[PDB]
Amino acid sequence: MPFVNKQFNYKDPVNGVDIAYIKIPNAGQMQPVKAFKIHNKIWVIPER
Amino acid sequence: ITSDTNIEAAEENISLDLIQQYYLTFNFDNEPENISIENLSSDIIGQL
Amino acid sequence: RIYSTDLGRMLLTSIVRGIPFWGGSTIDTELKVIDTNCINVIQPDGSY
Amino acid sequence: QVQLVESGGGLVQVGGSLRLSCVVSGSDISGIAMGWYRQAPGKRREMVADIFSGGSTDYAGSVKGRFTISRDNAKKTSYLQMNNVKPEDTGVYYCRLYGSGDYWGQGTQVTVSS
Amino acid sequence: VQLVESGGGLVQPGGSLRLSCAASGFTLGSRYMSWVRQAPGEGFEWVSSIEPSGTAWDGDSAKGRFTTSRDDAKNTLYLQMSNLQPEDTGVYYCATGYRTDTRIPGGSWGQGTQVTV
Repeated sequence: MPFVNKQFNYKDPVNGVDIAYIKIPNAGQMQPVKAFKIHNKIWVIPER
Repeated sequence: ITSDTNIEAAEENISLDLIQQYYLTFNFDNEPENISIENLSSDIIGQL
Repeated sequence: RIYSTDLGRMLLTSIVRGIPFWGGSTIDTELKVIDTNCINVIQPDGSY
Repeated sequence: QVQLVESGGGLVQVGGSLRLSCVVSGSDISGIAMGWYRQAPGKRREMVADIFSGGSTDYAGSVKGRFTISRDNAKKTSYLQMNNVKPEDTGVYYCRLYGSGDYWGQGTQVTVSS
Repeated sequence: VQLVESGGGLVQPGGSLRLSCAASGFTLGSRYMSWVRQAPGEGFEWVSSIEPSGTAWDGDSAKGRFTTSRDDAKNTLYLQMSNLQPEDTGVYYCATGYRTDTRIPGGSWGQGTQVTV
């Protein structure tokens, strides 16, 4: 019963479901960044 | 002052047992689905 | 650690089911999602 | 029972000014927020401006810098001053008292003509 | 989903090259694409990538040296290399993802093109 139901490492290969490069809203063009879906509607982007 | 003038209830201070009252009647069952939406543009445009 | 506590469990649950409103439609009879509330996830095959 | 009555709507030329007023009967409207909405033909009734009892204002994007919402708790009246009107400002304007009920006005038509 | 590359076999350092990658089964301008090279006896290295919006991103290897272009009408991805170096030797593939560093399930690849410098 954990809130994050998967063990996530930053070197895990992308799969497009919970580990993938993404682009969010931006003022202009943005470089995609690797992000991790830790729970439903909850994403984490380990980037400055 | 009217005969219909509403009398207000109390203002219970937020105590731990009231938090437990809401905890025991909270619904943890339903979580909204990650539905399939129509694809947006490649670059999402938006500012803060 | 937040989800382990009772209060934090409630907080995360409320956050998850608080989906941003589909208020993007100019027509009152339609429901349209707002782009800025979404992201683009790049799939392995190259589609997003 | 609470009653909202608006007034001051008419037809107005592009760049002109128009003053909308709304009086309240049946409630003191102290410590109660107020708002002005507008409904365009065929569109949903949308928020234009909100003003709190303390005087704080909150505007929409298309209306900020051109409209000014004010109120008088003593006279129990809300005002909306529309300056530099544009054709998008055409529609039926409704006043609202954010009270114990869905207190709306009758609605007055504003038409920007060119 | 078919991808076939075509690029010059060899040139000694100090020159240039144009690699091509012809696609079939989809529209090349609608998916993120990448260029990735593999040196013999080593893993993959992300060379470049191109967005469906036409924006291209190149990694540490050959930034300012290589440029990634794409022709929508021809449906073909191009890699214009200049100032090649001996450490740029390997087999070059046009991968189907963004920053494609390994083989990922559901991802399409090409057979490769030999480049020796």
